[PDB]
Formats: sequence, C-alpha cells, structure tokens
Amino acid sequence: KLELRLKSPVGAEPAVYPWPLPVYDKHHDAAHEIIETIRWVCEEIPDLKLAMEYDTKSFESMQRLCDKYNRAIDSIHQLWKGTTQPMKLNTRPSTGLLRHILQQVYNHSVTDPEKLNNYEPFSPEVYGETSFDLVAQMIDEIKMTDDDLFVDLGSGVGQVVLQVAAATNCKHHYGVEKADIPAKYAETMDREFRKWMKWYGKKHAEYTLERGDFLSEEWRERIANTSVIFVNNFAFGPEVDHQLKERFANMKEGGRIVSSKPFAPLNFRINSRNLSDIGTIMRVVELSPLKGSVSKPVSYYLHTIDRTILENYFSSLKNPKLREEQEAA
Ligand SMILES: CC(C)N(CCCNC(=O)Nc1ccc(C(C)(C)C)cc1)C[C@H]1O[C@@H](n2ccc3c(N)ncnc32)[C@H](O)[C@@H]1O
Ligand SMILES: CC(C)N(CCCNC(=O)Nc1ccc(C(C)(C)C)cc1)C[C@H]1O[C@@H](n2ccc3c(N)ncnc32)[C@H](O)[C@@H]1O
Repeated sequence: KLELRLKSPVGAEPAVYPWPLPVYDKHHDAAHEIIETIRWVCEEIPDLKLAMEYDTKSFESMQRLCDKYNRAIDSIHQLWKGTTQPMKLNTRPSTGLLRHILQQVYNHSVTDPEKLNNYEPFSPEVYGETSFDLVAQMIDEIKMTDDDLFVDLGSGVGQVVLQVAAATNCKHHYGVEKADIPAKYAETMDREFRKWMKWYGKKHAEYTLERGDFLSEEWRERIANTSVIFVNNFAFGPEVDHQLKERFANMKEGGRIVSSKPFAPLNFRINSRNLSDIGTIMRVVELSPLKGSVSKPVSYYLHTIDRTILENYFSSLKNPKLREEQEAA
C-alpha cells in the first residue's frame, strides 16, 4: 500500500489518501483536491506561500509535492514556536476557502452523488458553481446577527446550511430534509465538515441538520420563530407554495425569506378583495442578479415581514377622503 499525507496547518490529524488517488466524480478527484488544499493553506499563511519556492498520475511527482508542503508546514510550526505569532485560530474562512472546504466535505461524504436529485434551476453537473455564489451574495446582502435563527427549507445534504453557518453569527442554523438518501448523507456531511474545519483551523456557528417535513405541525411554530429563511422554491407547485404562505403569516416583524420565486407580487396593491393575502404583510424586492450566471440571469427575491403595510390600509379606511379615493376603482 502507498499513501499521500498532508499535514494540518494547526496540528490536527493529517489528511491521508490512498494511491492510486481516488476519482470522486466526472469533475472531481483526489489529486486536484490535494493540489487545491495545498493552494488554500498557502492563502491562509503567507510565509508558507513564500516558502513554496506536476504530473498527477506520477506517484513520485505527487509525493514530491506533498513532501515539499509537509516540510514547509514543519518549518512554519517552528517559526511559530519562536517570537513570531501563530495564525489566528478563532476565525471564519474566506469565501474562496469555504468553497474548497465544502467541495472537500462533499467529496468525502456524498458517496454516490448521482443518487441525489438535481436542484432546479441549477446545472446538475456543476456542484454549486453558481448556487454557492448566490448564497455568498445573500450572506453579504442580508445583515445577520447573533439574535437570528436561520433555516434552509428542504436542505438536501446541507450544503447551504454549512455555508451559511461557516460565514455568519446567527445563534443557530437549521436544515430540515424529508428524503432518506439526502438526510443520510447530511449525517456524514456534518461529521466531515466539523473535521475539515478543525483541520484548517477555522470556526463555524452552531448548526443542526435534521430529518423532517417543513409542512409538519412541529415546523409551524419553528417557522414562526425563525428570522431568516432560505428556500429554493422555484420548482414548487402552487399547493406547496400556498401552505408555506400560511406558515410565513406567523413570522415576527422583520423576519426575512429569500427565495427563487416570489411568494407575493412585487407591486402588491392592497384592497378589499386581497385583504388576507400574504402581500398585506411583507415587502418584496427582486434582488440584484449576479453577472455570469445563466439558468437571463438567476433572479431571486427578498421578503420582509412588515405589518405596517396593513396598518396604513386600515388607517386609510377611517379617513373619509382617502376612503373615497380607494373607492374610485
Ligand atoms: C452529480 C451530482 C452533483 N448530482 C446533483 C445533486 C444535487 N446537487 C448538489 O448537491 N449540488 C451541490 C453540491 C455541492 C455544493 C457545495 C460545493 C458543497 C457547496 C453545492 C451544491 C447529479 C443529479 O443530477 C442528475 N444529473 C447528473 C448529470 C446530469 C445531466 N447531464 N443532465 C441531467 N441530469 C443530470 C443526476 O441524476 C442526479 O440527480
Ligand atoms: C430545491 C430545494 C427545495 N432543496 C435544495 C437542497 C439544498 N439547499 C438549497 O439549495 N438551498 C437554497 C439555495 C439557494 C437559495 C436562494 C438562491 C438564495 C433562493 C435558497 C436556498 C431540495 C431538497 O429539499 C427537500 N424537500 C422538498 C420538500 C421538502 C419538505 N416538505 N420537507 C423537507 N424537505 C423537503 C428535497 O427532498 C431535497 O432534498
């Protein structure tokens, strides 16, 4: 048996790979994961990048790369023992590193990715090469603080929950998934994610990947108490979207829902016939699309619970002037 090992930059257990190096799918294999890990650790640590003064099918050539990386790591650990300051260990991963870490967690967790169903509207042979970016855009645009609770509704193997948990301060992040196959992989994604984040010396916020149905009664109260919801509802039917509207109607003021299809018209106009529709209690905006993203770019929608829309309508009805105007129609 032959092996390649990469040392952890913070002294966790080394990553070990058998030779020949495994292929994970049509676009991912262990040789590129190794090269990319080396590259990313070099971004974490300048002196390492400096000190790194390649045929992926030659063992010797790949061992010469690993050896070189490992010797460089040893010398950086020595440097840290001296007066030099160690790497800050309390930090979150940059977006780029997080993309790599999640690909790596997915590689080791999702043993047969063909079993998982494609998430419309994204490409099926792409592994989040745009969904990852959209979520990244949202993480930046949506201020989240430690008083927030986050849910991804229908969370698959947990790819979005783990991204968001790596990046934000929400008190807790949840994913709820209904199907056996994705739920089982989520169990492993969790394990591998905790392990690889330790390996790179990075922190995440608390999260839980749970098995459940988000239309169940247990999730009624839980949706009600969530302040940020992500849901890729583009392919949902009108019955399921309707049931979600019922749940969203119980959210607290300021609650936010980001979706791929809006749950209410963007120019909702409140009157006697639409008094009970969800548009009476939320602002809806079309978010800024991300250049370099086909499906015409991917559009996405932010809803904010705001009952003052409804308060003003009722106040307007008490005013006989405004009341007469509305009765123009
Ligand atoms: C091969 C994998 C990626 N699989 C998609 C599984 C769901 N997507 C998913 O997990 N994306 C994802 C994965 C990782 C990340 C992170 C990087 C961790 C953030 C982010 C997003 C393939 C599914 O699409 C189908 N598929 C594959 C190729 C094919 C085809 N050319 N045309 C039609 N459908 C096809 C296949 O039947 C499976 O249902
Ligand atoms: C397409 C959605 C619905 N989902 C994707 C899983 C990965 N998460 C994901 O893509 N999140 C996400 C990505 C991007 C965005 C934005 C772009 C920001 C809008 C928002 C959210 C699919 C999973 O949801 C599950 N699902 C569907 C209904 C069902 C149910 N009632 N309770 C439990 N889980 C259920 C289904 O079994 C799949 O595993």
